[PDB]
Amino acid sequence: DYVLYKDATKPVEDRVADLLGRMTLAEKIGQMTQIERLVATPDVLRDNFIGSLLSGGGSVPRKGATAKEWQDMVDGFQKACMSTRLGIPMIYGIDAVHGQNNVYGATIFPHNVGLGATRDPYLVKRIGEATALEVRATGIQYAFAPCIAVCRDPRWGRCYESYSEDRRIVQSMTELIPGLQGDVPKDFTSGMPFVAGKNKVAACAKHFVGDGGTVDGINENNTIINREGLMNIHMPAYKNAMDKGVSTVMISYSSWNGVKMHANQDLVTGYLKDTLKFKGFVISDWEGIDRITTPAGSDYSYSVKASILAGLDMIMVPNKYQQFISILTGHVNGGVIPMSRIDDAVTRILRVKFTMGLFENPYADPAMAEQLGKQEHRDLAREAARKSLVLLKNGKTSTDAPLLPLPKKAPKILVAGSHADNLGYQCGGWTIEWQGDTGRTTVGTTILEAVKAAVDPSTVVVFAENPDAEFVKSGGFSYAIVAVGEHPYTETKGDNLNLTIPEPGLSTVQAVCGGVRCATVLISGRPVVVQPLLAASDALVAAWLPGSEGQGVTDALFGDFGFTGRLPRTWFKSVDQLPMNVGDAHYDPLFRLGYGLTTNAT
Ligand SMILES: *[C@@H]1O[C@H](CO)[C@@H](O[C@@H]2O[C@H](CO)[C@@H](O[C@@H]3O[C@H](CO[C@H]4O[C@H](CO)[C@@H](O)[C@H](O)[C@@H]4O[C@@H]4O[C@H](CO)[C@@H](O)[C@H](O)[C@H]4NC(C)=O)[C@@H](O)[C@H](O)[C@@H]3O)[C@H](O)[C@H]2NC(C)=O)[C@H](O[C@@H]2O[C@@H](C)[C@@H](O)[C@@H](O)[C@@H]2O)[C@H]1NC(C)=O
Ligand SMILES: *[C@@H]1O[C@H](CO)[C@@H](O)[C@H](O)[C@H]1NC(C)=O
Repeated sequence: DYVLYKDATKPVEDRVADLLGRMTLAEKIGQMTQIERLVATPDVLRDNFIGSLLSGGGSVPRKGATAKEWQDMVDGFQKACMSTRLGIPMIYGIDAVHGQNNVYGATIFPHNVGLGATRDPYLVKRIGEATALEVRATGIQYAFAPCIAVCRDPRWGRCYESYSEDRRIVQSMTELIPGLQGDVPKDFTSGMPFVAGKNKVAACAKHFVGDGGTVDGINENNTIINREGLMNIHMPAYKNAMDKGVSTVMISYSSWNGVKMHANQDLVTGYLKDTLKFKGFVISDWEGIDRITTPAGSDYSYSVKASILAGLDMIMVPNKYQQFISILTGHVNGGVIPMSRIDDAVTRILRVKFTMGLFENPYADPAMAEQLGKQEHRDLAREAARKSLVLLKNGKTSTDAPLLPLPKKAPKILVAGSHADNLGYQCGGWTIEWQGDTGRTTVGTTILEAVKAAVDPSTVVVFAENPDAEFVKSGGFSYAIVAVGEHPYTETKGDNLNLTIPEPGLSTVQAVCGGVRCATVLISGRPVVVQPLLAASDALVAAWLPGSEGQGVTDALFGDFGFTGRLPRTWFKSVDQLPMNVGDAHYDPLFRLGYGLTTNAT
């Protein structure tokens, strides 16, 4: 007879109830299971009824894979899932957090701390739109973004995934979500999941909650703050996410006052689901339930009980699915987890799959392949990079001639420093590899290439990565651009207690700037100890991690556009002040939240 869940004209809630009432226990637990593509096979997916797959950082079908290799990979997994008895399509997730950043040739946008400096929610909406197209070009339907952490200490290794220490800036940057997912209807109820169709992706607000609040910015550690602090600093951007229809929420590894978020029923069920009325699904982080215990994974059976009873809907296992499925079936068969907690989880996963069009369009669209790296996207990324630059200094004294903007026509100019010609340093973490990498890892324009592309044909451009002082003073340069800063890092590898840049950084600047007037371009994921760089430089520009389109840097240096960017964070004087945030008692910054100098276009 007639199968209502297969009928595309029926309300979402009727299709969900009709399918759910057919599923066995194996089929329901399979929907809650997300696994990494490395352990997936057609039989695994079909015999375990798997609901979701992901790529972790750097988990790609081949190095250099075109958009169509990605599509064929995702479709081949999808053909296995559509061949199960109920034919429930999988959803494939990926970290597309500054563009579709795992994929060769994708447009790489500025990381989020630089987007905070723009103060333009409309630009960030546009980046979400272009991001969704490049994720759908590879066949993927779900992005793990945005991170709406409110980083409160720049020593954290994920502070550059945070838009700001100020939760008001983070709130206004939740406009990424309707870029990624599409604008919600006039009809719309806060906390419903929404995706507009096959040119959009499901999004993910992460990581709930207080991930940027941890002690000493230690990654994954303990956020010590009282309920009012939680609610007035770390929480509010979640409620803006509910109003824009964010489809999924990801739970943090971090604790709140000693309680693991992955075992917190009060916050996850009591607040997120029952007070904000979130109706999408809640997904764990990568081996988040394992880390509930110390050592991690020492009582997996407890990890499964505590996290499913806290309210988590989908578990990113993501390798050992056999142990997860066995233990979870055991607890349900023993009465330890009731059936109604399972049916709630599966209801939520199915709600998002039906709402986004997945049952009607389970397969990739080959015509979307040419969205990847599209030029109009690279122009948008160029505009973002340019608006994220903060001019901190433009002249060594208040009576000096302003160095920027620089003339395009000069007899001879020097480009120096370890970041002047290194695409991987300019993009930072979460770019091609999980940790990012060095060198020419993808398509884009370095600073040196941007300089060659901008100057008059008669200007001679010399490059030296680390020139000595005598080379600079005898070379006859009119000016130098020197680019230095942090190396790429992600997560705990970026936790950093000293906040000073690797050498050579300071000594290249000192050599270059001692011989010729210099503009210093600092690439970093956060504020770093800056005083010595400031003292040597005529001009100093915080460029953050501007991504693949380095002509956004030279657009402002050479005066096609003015500088407009403003600090999205406090710049400290020393690491012994930290944490120090707008509002604190000991507030004594080198540069306040909100500072930046401007220029006008020539
Ligand atoms: C302030 O705190 C941080 C603590 O995190 C500290 O930096 C960390 O230092 C660790 C060692 O003590 C280091 O681990 C070692 O890494 C070695 C290889 O490191 C290279 O590759 C990694 C991975 O890609 C990069 O992140 C590194 O930055 C490094 O990169 C090379 O760096 C040199 C120097 O500039 C450059 O010329 C190369 O071209 C460049 N190559 C690449 C690929 O980029 C391992 O082999 C070893 O076994 C250790 O595990 C961490 O990498 C590093 N963290 C980061 C994110 O940088 C920092 O330490 C200072 O800086 C580092 C780079 C090193 O030169 C130290 O001697 C120095 O003290 C610390 N600062 C102070 C003042 O204490
Ligand atoms: C925080 O870090 C320390 C190691 O520095 C660890 O012993 C402690 O258990 C961590 N706390 C949490 C909640 O992870």
